[PDB]
Amino acid sequence: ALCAFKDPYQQDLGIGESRISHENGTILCSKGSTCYGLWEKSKGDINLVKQGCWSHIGDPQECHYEECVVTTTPPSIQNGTYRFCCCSTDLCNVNFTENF
Repeated sequence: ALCAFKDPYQQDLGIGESRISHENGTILCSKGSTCYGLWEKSKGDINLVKQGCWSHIGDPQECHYEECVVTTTPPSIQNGTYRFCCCSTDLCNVNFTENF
């Protein structure tokens, strides 16, 4: 999938650089690779932390949510500040939807 991309530490070594548009904020993951997004929230300031490629076909924990949904499961159920989701379709990780 094509995924939303954010990683402030990527530019140093250039990991995945040929697949990233820094201008448009995307990363082309392989076909069969899913996306993730991670946000942190406080009062109620929602900050985007990272976005990018998550799991690939055959990996131990495949993601089969089409949309980026946050459930009452870790990390949120341990610390209410994180919002993590993974999702399988193109650009699905642009934003998150709480499903509590």
